Amino acid sequence: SQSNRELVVDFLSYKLSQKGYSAGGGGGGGGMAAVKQALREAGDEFELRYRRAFSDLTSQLHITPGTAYQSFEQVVNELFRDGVNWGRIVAFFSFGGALCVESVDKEMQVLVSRIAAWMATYLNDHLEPWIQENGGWDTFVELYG
Ligand SMILES: COC1(Cc2ccccc2)CCN(c2ccc(C(=O)NS(=O)(=O)c3ccc(NC(C)(C)CSc4ccccc4)c([N+](=O)[O-])c3)cc2)CC1
Repeated sequence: SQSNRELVVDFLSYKLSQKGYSAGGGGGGGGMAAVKQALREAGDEFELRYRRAFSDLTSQLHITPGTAYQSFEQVVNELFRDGVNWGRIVAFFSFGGALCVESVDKEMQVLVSRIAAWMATYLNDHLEPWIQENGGWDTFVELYG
């Protein structure tokens, strides 16, 4: 709660900055710090390895003004259908970023605000329970820092 929310905005703003665009950055606003970085690099290397797979993921969802949060959670469960894991999770963050980057290409920067929220809810009702039973995020940074 809250904490995870900060990570989203950070990861999002970061993914956007990579494409030139910008937004409410959060690299040194709240806390975490190490986590934000660990997750930042991870998402970068992750996509680099699975450039093909992920490419299909983003194509399995076209976020639009008339899109229900359900559709989103439906596409995020398929990945976590065979149990949750640090890696598969790292993708979730990347998935949200892609959808956002696409929302900006179609002149729709008012969606990123909604996408960020959707990720927060899904994180605090599907991943939070697990992350807590895996040594919190501190473990993710200690293993994949
Ligand atoms: C086809 O099924 C898939 C593709 C897919 C299916 C459906 C929808 C979307 C995608 C499902 C998604 N997927 C993978 C592939 C591997 C793992 C994996 O190795 N997980 S892990 O828990 O073993 C791990 C390994 C390495 C790192 N970090 C390193 C050491 C820095 C390497 S870079 C990296 C980062 C994060 C994840 C993986 C690599 C981290 N981590 O940082 O959390 C975590 C997880 C999902 C590709 C196949």
